[PDB]
Amino acid sequence: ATFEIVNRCSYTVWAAASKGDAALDAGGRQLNSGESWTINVEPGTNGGKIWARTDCYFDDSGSGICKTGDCGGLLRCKRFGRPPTTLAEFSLNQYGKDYIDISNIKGFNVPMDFSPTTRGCRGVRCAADIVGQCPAKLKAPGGGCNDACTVFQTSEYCCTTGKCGPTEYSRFFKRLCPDAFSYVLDKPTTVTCPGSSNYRVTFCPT
Repeated sequence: ATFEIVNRCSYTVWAAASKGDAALDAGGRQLNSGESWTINVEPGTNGGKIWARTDCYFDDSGSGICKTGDCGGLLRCKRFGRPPTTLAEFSLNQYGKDYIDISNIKGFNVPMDFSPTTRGCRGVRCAADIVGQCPAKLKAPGGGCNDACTVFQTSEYCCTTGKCGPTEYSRFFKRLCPDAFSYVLDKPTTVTCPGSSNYRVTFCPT
């Protein structure tokens, strides 16, 4: 499956793509404002994620640091990124169907549209100014808007026991982005697409 990753932000981002225990495609790449990076994701990939990283430095070996979304200091991500990260999430070819969503469960750093480029389903978007409106207690000094599990480490925010309800903090993300997951047991905003669809992830779509 092909994912076109487009940076419409006025600032550089370092795109990242991982399924948690391995890179997807090259795993990461710099995207200056306006640049597009097309990656190939193996059919059947379960639990893949694409995200933006901001304010990165990398040396000639591809090692360094990012202020949001850092994946163990690597340009080419093999693991998931450090919150806060707006997440494009997907599982492909699951009994004939693809499943996609956007999630704020690990916070928000960059606005994002996640849309199919092939027929049969709709896209999702979280493009509100979540960082500008972020509750004071959730603001990440390094940049972005942390989720409340990252900040407070409670069973209720992290849904540790598989029982948890919405919270003042989850309702903040949900009010600004109704079509993204705001907490672990949120009413699902997952979109079912035809198996083997292709996609585009656009940072700063508006």
